[PDB]
Amino acid sequence: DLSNSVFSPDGRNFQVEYAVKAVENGTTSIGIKCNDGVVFAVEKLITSKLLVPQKNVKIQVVDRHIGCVYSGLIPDGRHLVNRGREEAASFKKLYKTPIPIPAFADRLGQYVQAHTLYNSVRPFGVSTIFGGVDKNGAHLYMLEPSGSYWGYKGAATGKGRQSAKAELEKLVDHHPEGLSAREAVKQAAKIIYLAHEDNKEKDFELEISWCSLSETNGLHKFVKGDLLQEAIDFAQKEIN
Amino acid sequence: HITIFSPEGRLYQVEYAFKATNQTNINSLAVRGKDCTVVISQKKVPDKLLDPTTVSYIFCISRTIGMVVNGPIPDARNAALRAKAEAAEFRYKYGYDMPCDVLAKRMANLSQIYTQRAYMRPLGVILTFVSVDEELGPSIYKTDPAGYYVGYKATATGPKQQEITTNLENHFKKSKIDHINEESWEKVVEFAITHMIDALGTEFSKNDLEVGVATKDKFFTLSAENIEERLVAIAEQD
Amino acid sequence: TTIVGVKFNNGVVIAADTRSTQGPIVADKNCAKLHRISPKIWCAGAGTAADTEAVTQLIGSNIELHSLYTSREPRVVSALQMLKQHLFKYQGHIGAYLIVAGVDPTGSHLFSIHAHGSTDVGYYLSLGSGSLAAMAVLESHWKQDLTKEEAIKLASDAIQAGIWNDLGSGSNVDVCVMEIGKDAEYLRNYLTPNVREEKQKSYKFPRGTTAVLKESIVNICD
Amino acid sequence: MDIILGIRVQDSVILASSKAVTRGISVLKDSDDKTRQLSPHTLMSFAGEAGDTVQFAEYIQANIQLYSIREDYELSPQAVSSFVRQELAKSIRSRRPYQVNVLIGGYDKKKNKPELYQIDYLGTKVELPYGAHGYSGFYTFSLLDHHYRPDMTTEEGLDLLKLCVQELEKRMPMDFKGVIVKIVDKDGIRQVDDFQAQ
Amino acid sequence: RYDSRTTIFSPEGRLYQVEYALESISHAGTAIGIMASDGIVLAAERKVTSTLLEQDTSTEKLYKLNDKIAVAVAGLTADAEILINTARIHAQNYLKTYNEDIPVEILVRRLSDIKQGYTQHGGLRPFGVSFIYAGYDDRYGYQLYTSNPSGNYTGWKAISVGANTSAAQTLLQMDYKDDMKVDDAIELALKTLSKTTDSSALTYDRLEFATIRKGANDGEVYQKIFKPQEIKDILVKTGIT
Amino acid sequence: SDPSSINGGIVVAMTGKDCVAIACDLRLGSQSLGVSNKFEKIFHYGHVFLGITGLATDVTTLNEMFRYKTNLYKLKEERAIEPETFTQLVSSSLYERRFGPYFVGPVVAGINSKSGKPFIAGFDLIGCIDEAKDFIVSGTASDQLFGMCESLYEPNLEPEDLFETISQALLNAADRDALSGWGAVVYIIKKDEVVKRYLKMRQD
Amino acid sequence: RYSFSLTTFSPSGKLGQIDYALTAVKQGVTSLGIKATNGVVIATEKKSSSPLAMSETLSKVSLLTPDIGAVYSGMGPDYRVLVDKSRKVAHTSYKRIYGEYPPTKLLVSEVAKIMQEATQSGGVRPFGVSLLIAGHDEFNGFSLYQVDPSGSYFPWKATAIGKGSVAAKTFLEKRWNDELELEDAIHIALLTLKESVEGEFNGDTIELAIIGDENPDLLGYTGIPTDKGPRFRKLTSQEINDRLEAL
Amino acid sequence: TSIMAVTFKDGVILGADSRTTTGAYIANRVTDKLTRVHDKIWCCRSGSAADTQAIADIVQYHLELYTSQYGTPSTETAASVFKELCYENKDNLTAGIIVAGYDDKNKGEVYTIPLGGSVHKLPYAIAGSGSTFIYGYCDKNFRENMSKEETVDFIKHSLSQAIKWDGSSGGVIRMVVLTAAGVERLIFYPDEYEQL
Ligand SMILES: [Mg+2]
Ligand SMILES: [Mg+2]
Ligand SMILES: [Mg+2]
Ligand SMILES: [Mg+2]
Repeated sequence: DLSNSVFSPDGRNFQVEYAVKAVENGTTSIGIKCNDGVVFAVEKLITSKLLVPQKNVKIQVVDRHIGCVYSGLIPDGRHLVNRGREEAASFKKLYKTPIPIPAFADRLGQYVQAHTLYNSVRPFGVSTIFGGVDKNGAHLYMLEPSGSYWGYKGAATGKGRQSAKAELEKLVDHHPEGLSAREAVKQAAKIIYLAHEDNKEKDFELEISWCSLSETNGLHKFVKGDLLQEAIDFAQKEIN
Repeated sequence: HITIFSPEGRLYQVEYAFKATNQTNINSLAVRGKDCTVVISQKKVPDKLLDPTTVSYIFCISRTIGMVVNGPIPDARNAALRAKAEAAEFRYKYGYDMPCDVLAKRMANLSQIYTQRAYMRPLGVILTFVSVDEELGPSIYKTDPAGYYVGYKATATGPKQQEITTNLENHFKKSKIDHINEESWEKVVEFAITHMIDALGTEFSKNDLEVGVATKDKFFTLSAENIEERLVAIAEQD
Repeated sequence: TTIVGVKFNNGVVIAADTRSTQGPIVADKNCAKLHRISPKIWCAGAGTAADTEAVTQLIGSNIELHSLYTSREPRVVSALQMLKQHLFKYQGHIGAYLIVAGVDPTGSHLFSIHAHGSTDVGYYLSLGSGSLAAMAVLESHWKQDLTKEEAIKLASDAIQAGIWNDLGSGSNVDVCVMEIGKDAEYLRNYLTPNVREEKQKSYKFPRGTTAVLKESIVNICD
Repeated sequence: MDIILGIRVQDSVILASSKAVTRGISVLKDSDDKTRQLSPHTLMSFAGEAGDTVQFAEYIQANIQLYSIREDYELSPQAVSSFVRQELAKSIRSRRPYQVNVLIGGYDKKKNKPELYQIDYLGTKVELPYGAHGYSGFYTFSLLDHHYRPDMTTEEGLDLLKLCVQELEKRMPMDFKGVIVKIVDKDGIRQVDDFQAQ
Repeated sequence: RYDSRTTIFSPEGRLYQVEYALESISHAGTAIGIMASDGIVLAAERKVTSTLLEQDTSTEKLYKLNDKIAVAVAGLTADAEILINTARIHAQNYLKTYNEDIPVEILVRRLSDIKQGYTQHGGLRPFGVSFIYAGYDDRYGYQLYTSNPSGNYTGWKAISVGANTSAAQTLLQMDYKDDMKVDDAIELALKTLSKTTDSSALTYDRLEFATIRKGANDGEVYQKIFKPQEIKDILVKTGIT
Repeated sequence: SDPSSINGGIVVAMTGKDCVAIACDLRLGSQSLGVSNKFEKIFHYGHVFLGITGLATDVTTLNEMFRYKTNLYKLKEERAIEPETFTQLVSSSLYERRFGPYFVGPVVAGINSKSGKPFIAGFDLIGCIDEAKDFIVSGTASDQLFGMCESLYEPNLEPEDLFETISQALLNAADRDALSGWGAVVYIIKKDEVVKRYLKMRQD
Repeated sequence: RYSFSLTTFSPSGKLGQIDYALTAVKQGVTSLGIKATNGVVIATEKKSSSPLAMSETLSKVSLLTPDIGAVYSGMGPDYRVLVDKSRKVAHTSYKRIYGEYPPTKLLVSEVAKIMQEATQSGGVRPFGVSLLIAGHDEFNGFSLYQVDPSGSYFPWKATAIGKGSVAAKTFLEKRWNDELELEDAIHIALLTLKESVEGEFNGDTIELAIIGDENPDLLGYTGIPTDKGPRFRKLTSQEINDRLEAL
Repeated sequence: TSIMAVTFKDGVILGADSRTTTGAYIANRVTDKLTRVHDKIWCCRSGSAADTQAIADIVQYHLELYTSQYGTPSTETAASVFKELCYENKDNLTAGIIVAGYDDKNKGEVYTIPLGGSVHKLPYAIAGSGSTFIYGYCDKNFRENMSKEETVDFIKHSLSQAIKWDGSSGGVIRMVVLTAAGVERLIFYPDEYEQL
């Protein structure tokens, strides 16, 4: 059970489970596919008053149209992003047309894939949420340590995933036609707050980004500024 | 433990590998038409937060070759890719499109090589390739992780193998031929779903399943809607 | 160097002379410009001799290994693609032009590859120095759908064209035939127009004309 | 080119080799030995490209001496020359060939007879009764074809050679500044140093 | 520090790894080589027996290495063939370079040096073979050499290796006059060989032979790997049914 | 600027009823200056024969290279290399160095110890095979040789006569070629026995 | 447990893994071959996983060259790929150097050379298969050969490997003489193969081929004297069961 | 050499001759200069024979491989693929190559990858040995998009005059119709265009 390559008496790779186990342990991240485009949010945890606010960004863009976030082992996340960054930019130089989200995941999945094959390497310790647009709409997926990922209507990992899960459950049925681009944000703003109630004694800072042909204009922009505030307050009222 | 002979020459990592293929939990069956071929696989979507489009265990390798795999999605997408490119490289290097039976060879070959040289852990998936080539027509060959392939007149992969099997076997001792007598695919499709429902003591809606069809050089995945209409077809006629 | 190929209603035929030059000199009065790639796929090649041979040898060699492994059968374009991929990988440095032709489990086939990587197709192709005479012959006597007899008759009469009006080619005719269902027959020297006439005098010398200084009986094995 | 001669006789071999060294116009040293004893009974004279020459010789030498103490047994003239030819053979198709010609004189102790091998930079060897690389042959070869006898004493040889020299002087454009002569025999090597006063 | 790995050194400067292999020899067919002031003899007893095995259009004990040198194997069949091959090559490079026949001493040495090579590096195990080298070169005449997997070679007057070569060994020490012409040796060979056998008796089929000889009438050296017949016969000459 | 033409030399072979013959000159020299008259272009590997013309070192290097390989063949196969077989080999060998070609003109000939069939071949510096049933010529005076052979070859001569013919063919073509001569030698290959002969010629 | 597992010398001299490889051999399917004065025969049982697999697409006796075929007993997969490389080496290291195809002995040795590599080297487990290669060549005549994962090989008159070897090797031992013609052998093969079965005994469930004589038909071409045809003959499902008559 | 491709209302169609010359001689007066890379993506080769031929083969490969994972590719997505090949090797390549393809969405696009590697989306492009005399006609007699049959004439007459003054280019004409409908294989025998 101790090496990364090996199988258990009935076909099982434990190192990957623990990988998963550490992904849960970290902060919580989410994302939501709406009308056109997507919306992401993470949980920066202010451990002291000596942390400059609006600073240590956990969310990252890829190319100029792909939002991206995760949770678990922070350096592992960052690393994985770089690879995704090359692959993107190389493809782009080659086919000219900005990279289709559908395949992108694979390029990554295939890379996360490898780190489950050899013993000399360590399994990727992060679950990753992301999405963006293109011609045939916006998409959103979520990659785990096993390398297996899929497309979701909205995703979640890190500490309290259920909170946001059952929370994402509702939205589905009342808005079975995709939630409004705008409301998507402010709604995400809330879904986070609700899921934070574990690190409750410890304050925090919420970060949000999104994509949309109407709002962002095909791009991925950081939800910061005015819309950012009201989206909080919006959460602050329902926070009772 | 590790990849080098047991005392009875049976290096288990290869054996262990198998359970995991199975472990996924889905049933895959396949049968030949007369001018087409078909495979059945279940499409169990638990999490109400996913998207059924993104789900599948069958992919379009080539213009005419499709593939189904009873096994863990990460390892599958891999096999999918390599294979998908071996054929891509072939047509180029040789002038004619690569047939079923062959891909399954370099494929088994590949998994053998790994296994013997130790350059990685075997993927825990069984690949079931389908198509129809104008040299042997309706073709069906399967491959396992212990690097090995062979032929089937109709096969199955799953937690419940022999059940799906025995039925077909009995249906074959009678039909006596080594395939399915019938002209239309719609009709064959109907037939398999039939032989599976009966084989599970279970019923499927129009999304609970997953099926593919290999034609006269134009392989296509069966989609959500068309899929249902076959249940319409095979309801009264039963 | 003078060759051609013409496919008929049920196959294809390639023919080539038997003379190999060397500047103004005749090196081989009987050479076979017709080589076997595989039972049903054969080649005729002009230009640089050692190049044309070794290359088919190579390809024939691999195509065999392929068919075996694939358990199927040699496709013609398989051979073509193999040739021109390697052939051009060496940007021209391997002078060998040739008429590749055979039959696969899908039809009769005929192509022509240049030394650089160029490949063409038609119903009849001619490569070599006397490529012009044998071309002109085929460009007046050709009609779609010819038979084992019509086509043959023609191919050999085109080669004959070069043999006479072009210097770089001569002696006998070599022919090979592939039929869409039947085998392949190698007819080394289907013709023999050029034959030396009986000499005038007998030049055999009377034993002991050559002066010898020494002699012995050299060794061989252990 | 320079002057390199050699002649096999009775129970010995003799090597002549001019002494001058030239750099385009002026003549630097003029008392330069173009020789290099490979082993107690083997010897090699040489002429060739300025740098190529002296490097190669020593390099060959190295290998031999190496072989000779390793084995403790000495190597035969025949085999030696075989090796030298080997090296040059490769040298010629190397990214850069050592342009050098040579004469190899030795006394094969097993046969108790003297052997002489001429070898050009292309890797062309031949056992000969006598030879000379470059233009050197033209002027002399005749006189040798003429007076040479296999039975000649060591002295007989010198006289002959001496005459070949007098000629090379008389009809050669270049001033080779004389010659250094040397003898290989059952006793080993010694230098006819006397060829200045002689 | 015990058994495993060749790169290991036991507290007393022993290389077990080797000492096992160097001993593994005691499992192979009894091969013998003897020197005479006129010829060298290589005698060997076959192994792997049954009744359905040819051996005529082949061998696996006596291999001709050079027109002037021969060797008697006694180890791993798989191993031997590899060395035998590169031993042949190198011998030819010597010829191609010096244009002369390669001296036995030299050849034995280089081989012993490869066997030794595998005796000191990680990632490889030593060869488990032993060789009786027999040959001639005009440098030191006739020569009988031997080498184990430890990479050590040796000059012998007459030696044996493989099975019972302690028993077989001593029998030799008795009868051996330094000059002892060849036939007395070829004879002695069997005498020594018979005495050390688990077969009910010595049968030609299960046996391999060869000799080396040179002279004034040959002017050069001639060696013969004996064919099935000659043997079935000379056996009778030494008084065997 | 031709290499082949630097050293000189020629070689010719013919097939008789149940036997063969092959001869060559003896001269070796850098262009004008004649150097040796004991340089032989014909050797063998057991019962197989090879004549090589062209560039001197390359000749020597080849002999060595072939002696080497035939020894290694005969060893693992417990049988000497066969003619037809050798041909196919020396052929491939020449080619392996097709971009740094050996400047030579080989010619093989012998008697197959199974069929008993006489054999002759010729090649260009890269290994192109010229199978012939009468004669083979290579070297400086290639053209002069074809002039002789064409007149003198007579299908199936008696060994004693074939000698006389080939001898005269070689011998005479050699005098109209300025770069070949200084003696010659001819071998006569019978099923068993073989006879080597040196002949007398102009030494200019 | 022991000093087994790994590529290194056991105290006596016994090389570890190797023997366990020769275990996947003994456990494997039963197979035989007989050299017989004017032909040679090789055969093996075709024990089908299930009747749903059209076993008709998996050779056990495979063609190495138009004069040599071989067979196995042990790890199916090892034999499949081992073959293809084996075929290439018979080309790259022989036919492309000589113009023709290699004699039995050498091709075997060449296969053995590869069987070797897998051993002398940590990081690679040897092959779990022993091969029976039968062939012929103009100078050595008919040949029979066995090849173990230990690289080594031997020249046989006839033999078997696999489950039913102890037994078969005894039955064959009885029934052998040096004058038997091929059909004698072919016949004799079946009768040995007879016992060694647990399943059926019809056509499609027995894999056998043999090296016999030139098949001027099979070529596809005609016009070249010396090029006459392969000797390797894989008997098909039909030709077989008919010979079941004379038992 | 004489090729081109023109866009219109139903998409785009590309046509070229058949004549290929080695020196002043006709190697194969019946060349299929129009080449297929994908179902709705083709191209017409200009300049070097051996080179153009091989480029295609490679591209055909990339695309036929693209699809198997990234769905069906654009017409721009294809041009860029030639851009790379053409550019990187500008030193050992001679290629005039014109690319054309259609997609229901963006209609049919025309891109020309002339020698050097410079790429261009134009209304229509024209390259090949004899393009030199139709700079007069083409440009002048060009209405913005036409009809299936209406367009077939630009092609017909542009191609006709090019034979009339440029020997290195001739033979028969061949067109390839790329539309919503599908591919249609045209061919206009001699005695026709000459008459015009
Ligand atoms: Mg590993
Ligand atoms: Mg010549
Ligand atoms: Mg002369
Ligand atoms: Mg024109």
